[PDB]
Amino acid sequence: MKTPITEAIATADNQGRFLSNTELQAVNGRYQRATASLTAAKALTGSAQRLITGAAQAVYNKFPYTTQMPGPAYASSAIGKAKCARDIGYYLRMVTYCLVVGGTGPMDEYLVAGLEEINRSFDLSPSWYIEALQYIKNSHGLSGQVANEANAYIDYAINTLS
Amino acid sequence: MKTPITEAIATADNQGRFLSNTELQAVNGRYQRATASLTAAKALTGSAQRLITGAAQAVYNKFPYTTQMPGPAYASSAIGKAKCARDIGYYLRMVTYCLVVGGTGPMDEYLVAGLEEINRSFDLSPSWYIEALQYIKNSHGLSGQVANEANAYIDYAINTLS
Amino acid sequence: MKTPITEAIATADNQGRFLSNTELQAVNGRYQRATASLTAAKALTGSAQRLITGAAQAVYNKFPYTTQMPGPAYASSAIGKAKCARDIGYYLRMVTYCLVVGGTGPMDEYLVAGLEEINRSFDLSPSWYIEALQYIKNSHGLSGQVANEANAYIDYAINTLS
Amino acid sequence: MLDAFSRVVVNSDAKAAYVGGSDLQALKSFIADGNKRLDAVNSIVSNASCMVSDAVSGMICENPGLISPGGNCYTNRRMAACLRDGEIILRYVSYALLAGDASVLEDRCLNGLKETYIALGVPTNSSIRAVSIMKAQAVAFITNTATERKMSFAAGDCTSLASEVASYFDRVGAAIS
Amino acid sequence: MLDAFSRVVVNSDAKAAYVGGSDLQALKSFIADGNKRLDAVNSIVSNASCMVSDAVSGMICENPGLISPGGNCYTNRRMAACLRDGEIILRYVSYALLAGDASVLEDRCLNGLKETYIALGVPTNSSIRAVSIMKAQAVAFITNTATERKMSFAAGDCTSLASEVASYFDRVGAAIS
Amino acid sequence: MLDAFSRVVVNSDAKAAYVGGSDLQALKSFIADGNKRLDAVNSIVSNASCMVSDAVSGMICENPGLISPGGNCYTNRRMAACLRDGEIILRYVSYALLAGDASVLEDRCLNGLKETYIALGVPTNSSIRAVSIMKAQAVAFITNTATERKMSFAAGDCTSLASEVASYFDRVGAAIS
Amino acid sequence: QILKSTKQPFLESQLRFNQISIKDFIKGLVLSAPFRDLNYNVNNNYRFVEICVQRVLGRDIYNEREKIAWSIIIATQGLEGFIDTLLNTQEYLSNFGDSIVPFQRRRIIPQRSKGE
Amino acid sequence: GEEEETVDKEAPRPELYNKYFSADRLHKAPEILFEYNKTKYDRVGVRYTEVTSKASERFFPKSRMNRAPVIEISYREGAVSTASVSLSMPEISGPPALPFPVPKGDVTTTMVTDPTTGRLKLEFKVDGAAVSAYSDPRA
Amino acid sequence: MLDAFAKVVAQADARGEFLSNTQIDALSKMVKEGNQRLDIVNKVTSNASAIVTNSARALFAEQPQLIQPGGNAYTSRRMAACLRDMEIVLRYVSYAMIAGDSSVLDDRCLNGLRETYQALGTPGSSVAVAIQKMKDASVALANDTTGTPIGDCSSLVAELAGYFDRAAVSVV
Ligand SMILES: C=CC1=C(C)[C@@H](Cc2[nH]c(/C=C3N=C(/C=C4\NC(=O)[C@H](C)[C@H]4CC)C(C)=C\3CCC(=O)O)c(CCC(=O)O)c2C)NC1=O
Ligand SMILES: C=CC1=C(C)[C@@H](Cc2[nH]c(/C=C3N=C(/C=C4\NC(=O)[C@H](C)[C@H]4CC)C(C)=C\3CCC(=O)O)c(CCC(=O)O)c2C)NC1=O
Ligand SMILES: C=CC1=C(C)[C@@H](Cc2[nH]c(/C=C3N=C(/C=C4\NC(=O)[C@H](C)[C@H]4CC)C(C)=C\3CCC(=O)O)c(CCC(=O)O)c2C)NC1=O
Ligand SMILES: C=CC1=C(C)[C@@H](Cc2[nH]c(/C=C3N=C(/C=C4\NC(=O)[C@H](C)[C@H]4CC)C(C)=C\3CCC(=O)O)c(CCC(=O)O)c2C)NC1=O
Ligand SMILES: C=CC1=C(C)[C@@H](Cc2[nH]c(/C=C3N=C(/C=C4\NC(=O)[C@H](C)[C@H]4CC)C(C)=C\3CCC(=O)O)c(CCC(=O)O)c2C)NC1=O
Ligand SMILES: C=CC1=C(C)[C@@H](Cc2[nH]c(/C=C3N=C(/C=C4\NC(=O)[C@H](C)[C@H]4CC)C(C)=C\3CCC(=O)O)c(CCC(=O)O)c2C)NC1=O
Ligand SMILES: C=CC1=C(C)[C@@H](Cc2[nH]c(/C=C3N=C(/C=C4\NC(=O)[C@H](C)[C@H]4CC)C(C)=C\3CCC(=O)O)c(CCC(=O)O)c2C)NC1=O
Ligand SMILES: C=CC1=C(C)[C@@H](Cc2[nH]c(/C=C3N=C(/C=C4\NC(=O)[C@H](C)[C@H]4CC)C(C)=C\3CCC(=O)O)c(CCC(=O)O)c2C)NC1=O
Ligand SMILES: C=CC1=C(C)[C@@H](Cc2[nH]c(/C=C3N=C(/C=C4\NC(=O)[C@H](C)[C@H]4CC)C(C)=C\3CCC(=O)O)c(CCC(=O)O)c2C)NC1=O
Ligand SMILES: C=CC1=C(C)[C@@H](Cc2[nH]c(/C=C3N=C(/C=C4\NC(=O)[C@H](C)[C@H]4CC)C(C)=C\3CCC(=O)O)c(CCC(=O)O)c2C)NC1=O
Ligand SMILES: CCC1=C(C)/C(=C/C2=NC(=C\c3[nH]c(/C=C4\NC(=O)[C@H](C)[C@H]4CC)c(C)c3CCC(=O)O)/C(CCC(=O)O)=C2C)NC1=O
Ligand SMILES: CCC1=C(C)/C(=C/C2=NC(=C\c3[nH]c(/C=C4\NC(=O)[C@H](C)[C@H]4CC)c(C)c3CCC(=O)O)/C(CCC(=O)O)=C2C)NC1=O
Ligand SMILES: CCC1=C(C)/C(=C/C2=NC(=C\c3[nH]c(/C=C4\NC(=O)[C@H](C)[C@H]4CC)c(C)c3CCC(=O)O)/C(CCC(=O)O)=C2C)NC1=O
Ligand SMILES: CCC1=C(C)/C(=C/C2=NC(=C\c3[nH]c(/C=C4\NC(=O)[C@H](C)[C@H]4CC)c(C)c3CCC(=O)O)/C(CCC(=O)O)=C2C)NC1=O
Repeated sequence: MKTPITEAIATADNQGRFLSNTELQAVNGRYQRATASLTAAKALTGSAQRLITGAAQAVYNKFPYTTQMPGPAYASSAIGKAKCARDIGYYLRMVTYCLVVGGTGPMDEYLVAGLEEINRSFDLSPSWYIEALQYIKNSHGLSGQVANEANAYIDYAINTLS
Repeated sequence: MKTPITEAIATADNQGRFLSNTELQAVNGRYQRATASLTAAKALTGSAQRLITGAAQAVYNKFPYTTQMPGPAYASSAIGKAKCARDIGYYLRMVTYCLVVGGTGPMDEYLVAGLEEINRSFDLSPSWYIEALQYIKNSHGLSGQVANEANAYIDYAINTLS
Repeated sequence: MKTPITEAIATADNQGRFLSNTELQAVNGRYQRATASLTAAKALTGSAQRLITGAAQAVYNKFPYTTQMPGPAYASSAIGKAKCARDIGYYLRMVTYCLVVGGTGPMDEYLVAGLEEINRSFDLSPSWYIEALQYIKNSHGLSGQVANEANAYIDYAINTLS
Repeated sequence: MLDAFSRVVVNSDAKAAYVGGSDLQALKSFIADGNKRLDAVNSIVSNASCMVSDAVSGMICENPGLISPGGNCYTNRRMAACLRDGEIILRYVSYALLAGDASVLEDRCLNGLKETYIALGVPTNSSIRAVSIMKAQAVAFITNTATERKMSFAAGDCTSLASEVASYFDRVGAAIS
Repeated sequence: MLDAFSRVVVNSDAKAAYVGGSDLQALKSFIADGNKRLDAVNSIVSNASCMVSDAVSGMICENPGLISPGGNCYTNRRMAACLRDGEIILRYVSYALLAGDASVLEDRCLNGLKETYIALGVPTNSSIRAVSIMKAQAVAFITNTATERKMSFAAGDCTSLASEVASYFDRVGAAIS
Repeated sequence: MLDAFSRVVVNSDAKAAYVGGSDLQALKSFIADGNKRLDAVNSIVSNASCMVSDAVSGMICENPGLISPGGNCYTNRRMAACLRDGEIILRYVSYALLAGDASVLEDRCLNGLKETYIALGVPTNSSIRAVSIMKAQAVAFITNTATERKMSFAAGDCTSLASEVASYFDRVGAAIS
Repeated sequence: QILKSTKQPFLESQLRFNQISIKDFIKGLVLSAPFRDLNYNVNNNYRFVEICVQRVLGRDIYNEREKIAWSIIIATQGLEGFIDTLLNTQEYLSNFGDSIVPFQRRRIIPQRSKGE
Repeated sequence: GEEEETVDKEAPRPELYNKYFSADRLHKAPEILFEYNKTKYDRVGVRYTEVTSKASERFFPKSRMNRAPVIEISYREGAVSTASVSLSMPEISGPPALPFPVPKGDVTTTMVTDPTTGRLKLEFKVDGAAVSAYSDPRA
Repeated sequence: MLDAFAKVVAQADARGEFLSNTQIDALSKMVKEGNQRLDIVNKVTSNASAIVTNSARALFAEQPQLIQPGGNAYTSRRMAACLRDMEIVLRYVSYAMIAGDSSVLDDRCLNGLRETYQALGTPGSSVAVAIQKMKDASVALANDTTGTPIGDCSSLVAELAGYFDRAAVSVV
């Protein structure tokens, strides 16, 4: 995963050099912004079941065909609505994994790479998940730079789908 | 010349990427070691005049043969000493240049790149040159973290010749 | 552009080979099915305005939200419906180009390469075009081996959207 | 428009100011021998950096105990602080030359400097030797009788202004005695 | 945000915090004559370094036994502590000018101030003499009636805020009376 | 050749619109600031003999290997040409700023001088050290902070304009690069 | 790994403008950031040499000492110093050159049908 | 040896001030900041930092510390219509530092000029500086 | 690459001397605005696919001759390569926002960009009018008062315009 630590290590064995002070400052700036990051990952984990079931309902209010179309790709079954709710469980879990390590490493490894090939093979529209993520982005209730860190990894998940 | 800003850019470009929050934190730590490195190379120019030949006399009183040997590659006569107000002033110049950029930039390409070819084919052995800036690392007159950041790129230049 | 003729040239050019009896049956078998494929291209050309507008309405009957939802990616306006009829006319034109050359050359070059960059950017769903092409597949009204050639290059386009 | 000059020197911060062509005629008319005086401040501050580098090294050249370990020109911040104390008095004596008085020299620079130097351990008779070179160096630049440099000037004498800085440099030496 | 002014102080912690342009007029509508009052602080804190130096040296040059060996303004650690001591009572009276009440000045600075000075042997008759020069400076700077530095202001009267700071300096002198 | 007034026309041509009030707001403020630019370029062309004096006698003291017998400015035709090669390239940027567009600089000289110069044998790093010695020579003159000659302008701040002649001369040096 | 995220759309355009060669295009793919985190972080230096000789040179490894003899190039001067000393070998130039995408040379015996 | 005085603390300080002034709340005062420039972005701010002082500031306080009025004069010969005087007092630093004692080796060191610091390498008057006088091929 | 600190190193290395004291207090002014630089690059790259597709959509509206058949941006290969180059300028402008100078934008992206376009035949006047949509969609994006506290950042938004007009005059 690409953290700010593991990219400072990565430029060192690029050249095969030792760890100088052109990489200690990269880890130093990570430790500054990790105190406004783990206060964000704590609050998203604590209100996770409020955010997930509120974001499934924001998709179903905007796209009411998905609750009533027959077929396997839609959440009109009992098992269609469970697969929808664990998908927004997966999109919130990779945001709090990315806030902990301080970079887009876990959602590059687990969400982003290979996403187009499974949304095309299983007929999942990528505008569903932007509406599930736009509900989270202005109703987590955070305030300040703790809000400014959650609105950079939710917005990174949107720009992959957008 | 590898500024810590410029490898946040160059390790956002070889992957073909916008500047994410990973590389935004590494330039924040460059803005955190900014003021504690900028008092170093400012005031090292303010005490630069003693440090050139006050370190040169810390070589000839270590090595009496360097004034006594018959050869072109020493400071024996009056023409070798005029190179010795130049060839160790280049070591004093680039240690100020590294504290401007907050990394090991300018001496990585101007000084250390292709240096054993200059050393072996002039017989300019660095047993003088390590002790040429070993007077600088303890008689600079600096305290605090301004001392440790000014001493950070001096002993990178020590270990590249040692 | 891969044709049967510009593929057997390429395997002849790989081996430095004059066009043997191996490559003179790959180009002969194109001539024994250029009869049936050029009547299918002539029939789909004449019934274009029946098949384009009929498939544009069969999309809107299956997916009624596309005529209702606001915003520029949908068929809820006059110019939104005109760009949807342009798109099925772009799709049906490349089916007839493949029946001329005898293979999937012109829809590889002009249609398929770079298509997923558009459908993610402009928020267009790939299942809007399966329903448009599954209309054209079983409403062109052809029969026999004339239908076998038109039904080969229609579901090549379904498999590059799926 | 010396009130515009005095408001620059009273605000106790860094602030740039400059004079156009109309107010320079108000400067040349209010201050007597302004064609002479503005030459005399320009002959010093063109070579003010060599004047502070020669004189305190001439103070080293006669008193070599200051660069001893334990001396007051050791520990190169403190050596540069003697160079920083070299350069303030040259800018202050040039404005004392320009205003025609020492009333800006006494309050902003000379008030309590003797008590400052005996509280900081500064050898004040060594600085008397350093400032007596400055009285010789300013006279040879005002009269243009420097041995190594000669600047172009208009013809005539400047011996009133050459004697006026000797009145101003003796006020510094009386203040630190 | 007046509480968030106080929340710089009351959490005992070194931060930096500001008030923007839209957030200014909420305080400016609330605090009466806030265009006068923000001028009243800015007349003081632009000369906050010069206000302590004329205050302490007038205490020295009127009471000359304080700089004696044995006096309480000898031994330059003790001199620098007294210059530090005049700064903290200047910033606390400047923050009392901003907040409009002395109730943050009374507990943070003046509480326990009386017997902590005879704990160290501070001559408090000189300290009341020291703060009275700052009482004369702050009525000169706010009314723009300083004898050497005038500043540019909007035209008007400021005699209420001249009397308020002169009330607030008297709470300092009564705390060490 | 393009004009800035012509620049909004081809902006409005492939767009196939008319001229609206929206992009018109840049050009009407360009009219009233036209005299300020007209107060700039008259002093660029009237001190041009000094700017081609210090173009070539300044770059030759920091690499004197061209006046050496065998160098690339040794003979008195190449001595004459280097005086001549620099006085055309500041004549072209005096044309380029009145239009505002750099394309008149590009099509006339900056398309292909680099391909000639390695067949004419001259080094490009010597050229950009002689390009940039006219760069700071230019930007003193537009602001009136030049030392030995101070000229007549009005009072203001043309640092938006002073970046523009610095926005030309790097692309002068990058063309040879 | 020919996914949408693992494509190199700026390296693809410089091939089509004939700015870089095939030999500079293979060098951009080993130094690509998908090739690091998927094929270089999950094996050691003695297995990664078995990848960069099977795929780049198109031959098998000779014996196990060649994996020992090559793996110090990656640990001293890096992966970017490892590919250009592998693309300047005579085995790369004498049958691929500056214009051929490499391939597995002589996988099968011509009378047979099984091979390697 | 440049700062061999990094901690030295001979203040007596018996602990009889702790019941009236705490250790964390010691010599700390609210400093008020002003970005007052008659502009839309004019901010007022307060911050609460440690207060330090030095013993020199009876007569040379921190605003007037090392601020001396410099004079820059542009004057060509007979060019009084474009000649000008300027006046400012910045935080003025001195020249670069004095060198080694030096016996007579190569050349002490120097520095001069406006753009950059230059610096050469003159032994005692003569300024050798890389001409390579040892030029002896062996034919 | 070079940033602003790498300027005066190489602007004094050929000059020879050390860093003079009158320059670096302007450079320690730049670290006061270091926190108002990094929000602002975070304002651009969070919306980095909503400035591209909202301005290519407003490009083909006013110029229908590019998406018409036989146009330059007609096919799906050449539509994807039109949205590719519209995002490439959005990277290298925001690279020049974080650094302090132009010299990575016009050395890696603008050095021959119009002469790339004269060889391919794309209308080089029309890429400038898509960039000037992206200039107005980003300068007006970087003046919001949500997410940051308020204060005058009027000095730093002229630098964001000044590289967007540098790509507007590079391509014609
Ligand atoms: C704007 C800036 C400004 C200045 C710098 C001065 C410069 C200055 N001084 C004089 C004119 C003069 N300048 C001098 C001064 C000197 N002559 C010497 O031999 C001494 C070395 C030196 C004194 C230090 C004298 C003696 C005269 C003639 C008498 C006089 O006009 O005062 C002239 C006129 C020259 C002429 O008649 O052609 C000028 C331009 N005046 C200014 O307005
Ligand atoms: C090692 C021991 C050592 C010294 C004792 C002094 C030597 C020295 N030089 C000058 C004297 C001077 N020094 C200068 C200064 C300068 N001249 C110039 O042309 C430059 C612009 C500038 C820096 C070199 C001037 C102008 C004089 C007066 C004229 C002269 O005697 O040269 C004086 C004062 C006159 C006197 O009383 O003798 C002394 C003591 N310098 C030393 O290094
Ligand atoms: C040696 C003995 C010695 C003294 C007797 C005092 C001198 C002194 N000055 C002031 C008085 C003052 N002091 C200042 C302060 C300043 N004025 C400025 O222009 C600067 C900005 C700032 C630092 C100098 C101001 C503004 C006044 C009030 C104006 C005035 O009456 O002088 C006062 C109080 C008024 C009074 O006289 O009652 C005294 C006692 N200082 C000494 O050192
Ligand atoms: C951001 C920081 C900030 C400030 C520093 C103040 C500054 C300030 N004060 C006033 C305006 C004023 N300021 C004063 C104050 C004074 N006038 C005097 O004659 C005395 C010398 C001095 C007393 C201390 C007075 C009397 C007015 C006019 C009445 C008023 O508006 O309060 C005005 C409006 C001026 C105008 O537009 O006409 C401003 C901007 N306001 C701010 O928002
Ligand atoms: C190497 C040998 C050598 C020279 C030939 C001179 C030439 C010279 N002049 C200037 C520097 C300058 N040169 C000029 C030009 C002029 N000033 C005027 O007012 C006149 C009208 C005009 C014709 C002489 C200007 C305006 C400056 C900037 C300094 C200033 O005046 O502010 C510079 C510094 C520019 C740089 O390198 O970055 C140099 C090298 N000085 C030298 O060291
Ligand atoms: C648009 C403007 C413009 C020009 C620059 C010239 C371009 C140009 N320059 C030179 C020619 C030259 N130009 C230079 C000048 C220089 N070489 C150096 O080493 C220095 C870096 C630099 C001085 C600053 C020299 C020295 C010659 C050589 C003349 C010769 O070879 O005889 C020639 C050859 C002339 C001939 O063969 O007759 C031409 C066409 N023409 C133009 O219309
Ligand atoms: C016949 C020849 C001819 C000219 C020389 C110009 C003359 C000229 N200059 C300006 C006017 C001006 N010129 C400047 C320019 C500057 N001021 C500075 O402080 C900088 C040093 C410099 C460049 C940045 C400024 C600031 C103004 C005033 C603003 C304005 O009205 O334009 C004006 C308008 C006001 C006036 O009438 O004076 C005119 C006509 N036009 C002409 O037709
Ligand atoms: C929170 C608010 C706050 C303050 C108000 C000051 C109060 C204060 N002052 C001093 C300490 C001191 N204060 C003075 C000041 C003076 N003595 C004189 O003779 C003059 C009259 C006057 C200066 C003008 C001196 C000289 C000392 C040091 C005494 C010593 O160390 O011997 C101490 C030291 C004891 C300790 O640290 O516990 C404290 C708390 N400091 C604070 O933290
Ligand atoms: C506005 C008034 C004003 C001045 C007059 C100068 C003077 C000055 N110099 C120093 C400070 C100093 N001044 C010197 C200077 C010297 N010591 C020597 O042995 C030489 C004789 C002489 C140089 C030629 C030294 C060595 C220090 C260092 C002491 C220190 O840093 O603590 C200090 C600080 C002392 C303190 O903190 O209290 C001041 C105010 N600066 C000013 O702001
Ligand atoms: C890793 C990413 C990263 C960032 C992007 C910045 C984000 C950031 N900005 C501010 C803080 C601020 N940020 C702004 C900025 C703005 N206000 C505006 O009107 C403009 C739209 C915008 C500039 C682009 C202002 C005005 C402040 C408060 C003033 C100040 O910084 O002191 C703060 C609080 C700390 C501080 O005050 O400096 C932080 C963390 N820092 C980071 O670590
Ligand atoms: C952690 C990274 C990760 C992602 C992103 C992921 C997506 C993912 N979503 C899937 C299915 C699905 N996703 C949905 C979701 C929805 N349908 C709706 O109607 C709603 C509008 C919407 C969201 C609420 C449905 C109904 C299926 C089942 C479709 C099928 O099986 O054909 C499947 C098929 C297998 C399955 O889970 O049954 C994958 C692989 N899997 C992953 O491991
Ligand atoms: C990239 C920066 C840089 C490096 C690393 C460098 C090394 C270097 N040192 C040199 C010479 C020299 N350097 C010295 C200095 C010394 N020799 C001693 O024995 C003394 C102990 C010591 C004095 C402190 C001397 C005496 C020569 C002359 C040798 C000769 O020319 O024969 C030379 C020959 C050219 C010259 O005369 O300068 C080079 C290239 N030069 C550079 O520009
Ligand atoms: C020949 C290969 C080729 C393809 C496939 C192609 C697709 C293509 N379809 C587009 C738009 C569009 N396509 C649609 C089509 C639809 N939306 C609906 O609601 C309907 C369900 C559906 C029609 C079946 C709409 C509404 C737009 C406009 C999107 C916008 O303006 O933002 C656009 C954006 C430009 C435009 O036409 O205005 C492209 C490039 N272009 C090509 O060159
Ligand atoms: C490293 C950064 C980088 C730059 C600067 C770059 C420019 C660049 N643009 C290109 C093509 C192109 N660029 C465009 C774009 C446009 N034409 C129009 O008419 C519109 C106005 C505009 C889109 C909005 C088009 C249509 C092509 C042709 C694609 C092809 O012929 O395959 C090509 C030919 C290769 C290709 O992409 O197909 C290059 C090299 N490529 C890069 O990789």
